[PDB]
Amino acid sequence: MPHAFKPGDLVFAKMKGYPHWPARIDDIADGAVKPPPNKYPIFFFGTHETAFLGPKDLFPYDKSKDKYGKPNKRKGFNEGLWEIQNNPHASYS
Repeated sequence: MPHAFKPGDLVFAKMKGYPHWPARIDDIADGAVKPPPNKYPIFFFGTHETAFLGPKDLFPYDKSKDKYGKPNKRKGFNEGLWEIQNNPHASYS
């Protein structure tokens, strides 16, 4: 069965005025800003941006990749698809 979201989960994260985007749940580093309550830190593949998102905006990857894992023209997108398929636990420093 399903559990709660945890650092390392792979997902597609929806944000207003964007397509479902390759993304991961991040850990919080020591000293680093916590997310609001009930939100998680979301690291977007390709663009390398962060955001703070509740589950209603989080589609787990395996289930969803057939729907949302397709090329898109937006900046970062197709890099992002590469990352989540090929090295999704990497350090993108």
